[PDB]
Amino acid sequence: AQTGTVKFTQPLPTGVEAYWTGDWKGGTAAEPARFAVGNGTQDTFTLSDP
Amino acid sequence: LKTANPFGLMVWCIILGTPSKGFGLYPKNSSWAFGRLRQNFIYSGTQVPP
Amino acid sequence: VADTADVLSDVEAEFRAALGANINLAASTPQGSLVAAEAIARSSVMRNEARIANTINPNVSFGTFLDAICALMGIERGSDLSTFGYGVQVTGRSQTRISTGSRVQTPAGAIFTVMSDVTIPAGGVATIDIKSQEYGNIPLPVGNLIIIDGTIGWSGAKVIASTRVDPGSRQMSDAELKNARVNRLAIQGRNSTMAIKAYVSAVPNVTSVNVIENNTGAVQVVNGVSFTLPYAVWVCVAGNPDKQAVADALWAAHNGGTPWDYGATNNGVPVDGPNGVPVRDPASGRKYVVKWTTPIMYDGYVNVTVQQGSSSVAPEAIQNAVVNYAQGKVEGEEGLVVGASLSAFEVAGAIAREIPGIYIKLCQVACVAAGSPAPAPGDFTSEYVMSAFGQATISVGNVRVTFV
Amino acid sequence: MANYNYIVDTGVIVADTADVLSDVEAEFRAALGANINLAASTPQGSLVAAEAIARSSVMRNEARIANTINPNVSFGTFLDAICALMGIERGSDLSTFGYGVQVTGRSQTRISTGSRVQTPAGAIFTVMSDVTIPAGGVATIDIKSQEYGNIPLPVGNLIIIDGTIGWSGAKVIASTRVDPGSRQMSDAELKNARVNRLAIQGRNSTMAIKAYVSAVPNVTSVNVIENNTGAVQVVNGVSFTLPYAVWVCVAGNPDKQAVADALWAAHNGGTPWDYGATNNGVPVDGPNGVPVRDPASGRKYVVKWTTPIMYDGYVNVTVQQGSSSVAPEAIQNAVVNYAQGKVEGEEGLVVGASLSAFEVAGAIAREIPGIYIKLCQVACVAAGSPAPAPGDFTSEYVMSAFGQATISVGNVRVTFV
Amino acid sequence: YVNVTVQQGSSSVAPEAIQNAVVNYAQGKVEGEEGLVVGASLSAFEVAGAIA
Amino acid sequence: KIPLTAVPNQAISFNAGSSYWKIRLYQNMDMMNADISRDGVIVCHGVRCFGGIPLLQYSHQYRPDYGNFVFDRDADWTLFGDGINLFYLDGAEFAEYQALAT
Repeated sequence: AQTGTVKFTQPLPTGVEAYWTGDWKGGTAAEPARFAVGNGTQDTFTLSDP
Repeated sequence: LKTANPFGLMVWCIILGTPSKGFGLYPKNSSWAFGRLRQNFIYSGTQVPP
Repeated sequence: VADTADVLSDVEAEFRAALGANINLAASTPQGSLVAAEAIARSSVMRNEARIANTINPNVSFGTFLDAICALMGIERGSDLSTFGYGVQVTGRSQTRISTGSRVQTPAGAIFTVMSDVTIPAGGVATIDIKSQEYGNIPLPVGNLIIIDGTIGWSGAKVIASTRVDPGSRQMSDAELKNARVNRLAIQGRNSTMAIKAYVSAVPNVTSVNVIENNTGAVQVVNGVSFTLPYAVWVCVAGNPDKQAVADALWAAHNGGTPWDYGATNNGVPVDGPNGVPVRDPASGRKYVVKWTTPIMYDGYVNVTVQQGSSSVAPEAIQNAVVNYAQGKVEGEEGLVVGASLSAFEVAGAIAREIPGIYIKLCQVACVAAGSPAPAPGDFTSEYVMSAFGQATISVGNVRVTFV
Repeated sequence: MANYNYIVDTGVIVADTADVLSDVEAEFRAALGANINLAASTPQGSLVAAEAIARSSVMRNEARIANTINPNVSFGTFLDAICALMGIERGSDLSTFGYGVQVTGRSQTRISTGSRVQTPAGAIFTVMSDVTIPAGGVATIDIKSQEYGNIPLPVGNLIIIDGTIGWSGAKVIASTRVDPGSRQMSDAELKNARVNRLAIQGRNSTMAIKAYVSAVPNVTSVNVIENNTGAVQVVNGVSFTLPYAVWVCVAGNPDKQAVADALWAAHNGGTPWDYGATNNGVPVDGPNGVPVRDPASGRKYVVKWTTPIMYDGYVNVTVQQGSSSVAPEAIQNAVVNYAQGKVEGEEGLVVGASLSAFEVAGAIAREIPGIYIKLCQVACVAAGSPAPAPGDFTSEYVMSAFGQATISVGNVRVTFV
Repeated sequence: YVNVTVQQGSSSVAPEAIQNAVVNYAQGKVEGEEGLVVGASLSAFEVAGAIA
Repeated sequence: KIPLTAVPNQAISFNAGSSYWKIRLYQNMDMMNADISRDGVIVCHGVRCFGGIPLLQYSHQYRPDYGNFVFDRDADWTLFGDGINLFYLDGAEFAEYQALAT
């Protein structure tokens, strides 16, 4: 949580877009915030900037 | 909350003791250089387009 | 403001009566024009009364001004009388001293006695007193002149052990229209700058307060005092009463960690050396720090040349006017306070405020040190500037006017 | 010529009507002639009556607005004397409804403004007229008589006015909830809003901190100190140059977040909270107390507080029976509940409060006299330690500011000599 | 030509107000002040008195 | 308390708390009003009447050591002698009153 890196376990299919909400390093993401677009096989992603 | 006249605003300035320099009082005709005609003595499109 | 325009209160009644019936007269003072004149008078008076009631500004109001104060500011100063505690009292054995024994001090005191007392066989008893009038001259320890006493009462005196206080009176609307701008007793807002002056000024007998805060991280940034310790503030008061009241008031209006600061060797005399030990706290802890000073009593000189006026005007009028301004009795101008510089133009303005119809030609103002020999004739100049901790007063003899 | 200056330094003098009427009659007589007739039938009587009514009316209207910015006044003026700080008005809502239940006959029309009553006898009307489908189910929309925050009990209603073939006005939980305001602020609780706001503002922080932190339930005592120096002023607080030191003692604090929220409102905009040098009271959490973001459109701040270090004391007492019988457990409970401060005048063994065997003997003497006391000695040690040696007892124990002491029922031991 | 040096303080007014006030003073608006009649010397002390 | 009666405009005089008072109560449009006198010297004019708040607002008026007057509920001259009263509190009682007020 301090470094802002997230890991999915199962690889995501194509065209599945995720969002995230909460608070990080001061900035707030109350509204959904895009951080990942699963390309088909990758399961390691990182969070966005509020 | 609905004090519209500059009179009430200046009265509140006296009541609370704030200055009155930076506040614009009124755009009314009592202010200098306004009139119901007031087209005279200005660059009226014959001299320079303003 | 918003109080004028009664000249057209006549044409309205004329048009009214004309519209009422045809077109006829309303002139030459018959019964019809007399009714018209009556309408004139009543309408004008009603509009005048409306304009008087409407304008309620602090610089305009009177008597109802107290509510303009009570909207924000603290209540006026109630009249009070100063009592005496533990006044020695000696007489024969087994005597009772009844209440309201009108003891009299030698400069026409007329003191009373609060609680009835019985003299013990030791012959030494202490009786509590109370003064009669709000205006009471500070007495001196002597044998108080006795008016009413028993068949056994021998004498009464004032020992050093007795502790006295001071009264309060003479709160005219001039002080109310002056202390509006400054004594903003924002009891609601305590830990701030404008709040400290007003909360301290609630203490009795206190005349004026100054509070200057650095707001920076370097020394010598305020108008008139040095710093030593940065991130702090220093307080100066005049006419100071006993320590504890002003100490509690000062401690009750701050919040910062170490905002207290003695200025430097160039500042008003500190009241106490290390601190002021404000013993009690709401948290019951034994915290002790209060630091504050008093001003330097300067002295000012005025000399002015004027004309002779419409008729004869004695110089006593001008002297009384300038002295009254200096004491601060005139409404609006606070006069001379801790941190106010004398100005020749301001003094001339005060003179014109009191006695008009006189033509002032020259004005001169000078300031002199405490107890110093009277300033030389070449000392006077147009403008003098006082620092933060400099208080100056003017007497009757410091102003001379030999006018052309 | 007959005008009175009825506005003086004191207030407004409003006269009785006989006086103003006599003045007006005198004015008209001076206008026309001393023998004129002023009666209701004559036109002059109409004019003088009009003048008197108008003059008294304007005088009274001025007098009513004599002193208004003083907050005693009411009816709109007081509204804005309030709203200069904060305040609301109106608030006269009526609980609108939705999704009603009606079972009726086929193709029947419901006439509007029907009267539906609930179990404690509160009358509510309908809103819009509607027909019924042949199946026998429709939904209505409801409005009551008085603009109050009434609550509908979850029970089927009752019918007061009956249309044709219509019954069973009942509920479904699908009914929308509109909770209405009911004229919640008339005239006087505005004054009390002023009172509470002025009371909250009046305190300093240190004054407000203890009182407003004690507001949390189950709290016992709170000790707050301001460092005022970078030195050791009372305790060794040399964390920052100008912190605030906060110690809170509780019987558990069932809500951890409540004390954080209480501390949040007690901030001064220029004072850090961080206190301690890894040796003072143990904080609940290291870096932050994870405050709730804000009651009103804000972001997540930080606060820091610490709790006292728990201690426990051993009490010895030697007594003689005297001339009555007393069971030792009674005296044990006496001392233990004295440690909590059940009796007035004694605050307790609060944070940073030492314990002395003199005060324990004072408690025993206060409750049960007639029992002589030989000796009472006291001791203290850190929490959880085994029983110390007989040499560890002393008359008085000086105790640190970030420590809290407790006494247990069996921890104290008595001896009947 | 008149020049006046004033600090704002806590309550301040537009300079145009002082301009109009002093100018209408010069003709003697106030009671007791005859104004700048012919042969009447002008002194800044009376300007200060007027603004006072 | 104070003896009152049901009349739209009246005045009662009394000697209470080592002081001489004369009070006047009269209906003015919607609410009541009051005039308070002492020594024969007027104190205040047209004090609007509310329930629970004292009649004297200003420090120099109510006491160096005098008392003050409070109406329990809003005045209504039809109800005097039945449910609505006017009470007088001497200096110590009024002081603890104001202590309790906030």
